[PDB]
Amino acid sequence: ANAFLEELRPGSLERECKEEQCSFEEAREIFKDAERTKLFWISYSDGDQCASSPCQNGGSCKDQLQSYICFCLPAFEGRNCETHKDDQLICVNENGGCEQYCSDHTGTKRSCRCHEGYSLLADGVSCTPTVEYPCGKIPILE
Amino acid sequence: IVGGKVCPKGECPWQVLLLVNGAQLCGGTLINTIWVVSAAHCFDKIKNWRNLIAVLGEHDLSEHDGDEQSRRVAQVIIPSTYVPGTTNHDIALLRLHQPVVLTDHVVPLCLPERTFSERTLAFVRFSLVSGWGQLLDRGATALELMVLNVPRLMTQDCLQQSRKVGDSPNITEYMFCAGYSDGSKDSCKGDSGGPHATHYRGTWYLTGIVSWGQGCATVGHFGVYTRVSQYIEWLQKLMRSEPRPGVLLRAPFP
Amino acid sequence: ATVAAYNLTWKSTNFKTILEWEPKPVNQVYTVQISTKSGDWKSKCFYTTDTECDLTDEIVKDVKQTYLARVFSYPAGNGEPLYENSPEFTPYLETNLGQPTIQSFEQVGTKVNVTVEDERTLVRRNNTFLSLRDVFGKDLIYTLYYWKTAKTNTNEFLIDVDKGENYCFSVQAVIPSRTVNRKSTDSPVECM
Ligand SMILES: [Ca+2]
Ligand SMILES: [Ca+2]
Ligand SMILES: [Ca+2]
Ligand SMILES: [Ca+2]
Ligand SMILES: [Ca+2]
Ligand SMILES: [Ca+2]
Ligand SMILES: [Cl-]
Ligand SMILES: [Cl-]
Ligand SMILES: [Cl-]
Ligand SMILES: [Mg+2]
Ligand SMILES: [Mg+2]
Ligand SMILES: [Mg+2]
Ligand code: NA
Ligand SMILES: [Zn+2]
Ligand SMILES: [Zn+2]
Repeated sequence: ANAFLEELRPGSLERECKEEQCSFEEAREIFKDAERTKLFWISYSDGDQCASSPCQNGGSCKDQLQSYICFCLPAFEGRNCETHKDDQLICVNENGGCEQYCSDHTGTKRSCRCHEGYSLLADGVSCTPTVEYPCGKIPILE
Repeated sequence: IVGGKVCPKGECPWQVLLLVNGAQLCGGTLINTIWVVSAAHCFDKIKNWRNLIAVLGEHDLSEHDGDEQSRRVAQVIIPSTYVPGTTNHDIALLRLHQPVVLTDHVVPLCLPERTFSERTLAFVRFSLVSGWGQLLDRGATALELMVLNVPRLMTQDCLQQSRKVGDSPNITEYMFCAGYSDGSKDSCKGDSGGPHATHYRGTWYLTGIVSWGQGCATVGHFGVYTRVSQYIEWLQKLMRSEPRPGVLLRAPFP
Repeated sequence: ATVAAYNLTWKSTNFKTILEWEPKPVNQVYTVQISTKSGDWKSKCFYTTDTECDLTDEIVKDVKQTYLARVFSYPAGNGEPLYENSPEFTPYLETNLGQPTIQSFEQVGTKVNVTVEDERTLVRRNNTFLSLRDVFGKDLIYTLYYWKTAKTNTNEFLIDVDKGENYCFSVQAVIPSRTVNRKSTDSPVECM
């Protein structure tokens, strides 16, 4: 920015570029060498991609060049932390957490079931043998 | 089984040995006390249908012990869609004349539900294949039960990774590949009908049946297995059926 | 119709890893699977209309493993589906090192100590996020450009400066053992 009586003051990175917004040439005049200037300008001109607060659900944005990275709270994932892990309890997601059978019920919670010779536990997901020799178990190893 | 290990006695309790006229025919898998799942091609050359025996609790073919139980095979049910001499619909459901007795050495493998098998078991990487088949392609068969761990492949990958062979069979939706293409490990001819068992959250399930392959452990090729998930309803309905007079029954599929 | 996904690309910085692909869906949805060479396939981004999938939580379990992903195409309603495999991806070797930040510069005499802010990554531990040094250790060095060059095995530089003169600085994260993607972008320039 330029406003006559302020321009009498000698060049300063802090005043012209940090405290105010500067142009490539103003910066070039401060740094003098082109490579020192471009090194400055790449990050300075890049902009804060985090300014719009892209990280949802209490996430944290860390700016990068022309991008950002979101750090999510444990219950969320996604580029913008938009994915709620609590809303993923469906049968295609690691069998809905069921030990044996999983059944999707839209509009409500998924349920777990067991193969013949087993019955569902109190936890609603585990299965326990109801017979002496249930299928799929190796007796000499347990 | 090529490149496998001996299954310690009692550790493959669902494995069945099928005999015809007293001779080794094929492998099988016990799914309850009365029913065995095997491969349809195992029955292509059968003349003496009343001479089929299923042996449970077998381990070493050269020695008999008190864990072995033999039962007469009363019925052999095969999809009417199956064509002898070919590969598709390679499954057979056998009814035992009398039930075996469940012991520490004879336990049935769980036949799973179709959806669970398609969306969960299908994505478990490794499963076990077993039998008393050839130890080498065109080699001698095994005296002690052999077992092998094999990784499953989706068909597209199987096709893309397999060396092209003319006139080879199509890998249909009723099949799946598992194994290695480096020539080290694979099931083989005498292992036919045996289980491809999948371990999931502390229980073993039936996912495949030893069916076919280009030789055994051939470079550029995998073992091909019958996709049991396609047959859950077919198998369940037929297990609820009443016995018939003749042994062989060609039942409609689906 | 059901067309297979293409141009599967891994976008990863400080272990935040997103798989991206083509094309935008028309009457089809996607689901992504991820695995290690001998592990089971894990599903993610179930029936999504997105053409991206955050796979961060799966890869940070073991950053030194090599992962392979695949994108399934399903027809709009809910044999084996049409799919495409992604290229392999080993996080520790391929993730971009993030843009560093100079935390401070202190003149302790005729010398200046320049401190680099710990760069946090997506790998977590005690309910905390690990820094790049926590993950990389001796594999990570920081480089300083001042006005010439200095390098450190920690996050601090102790450079000799000429009496009374104002100096400017800029740092870079570097994993010297890499041949490709060995450096991060330059940090913002900070001056005395
Ligand atoms: Ca100005
Ligand atoms: Ca001013
Ligand atoms: Ca100027
Ligand atoms: Ca100017
Ligand atoms: Ca930026
Ligand atoms: Ca014996
Ligand atoms: Cl009998
Ligand atoms: Cl063969
Ligand atoms: Cl760091
Ligand atoms: Mg100022
Ligand atoms: Mg100016
Ligand atoms: Mg000028
Ligand atoms: Na092979
Ligand atoms: Zn035995
Ligand atoms: Zn006997």
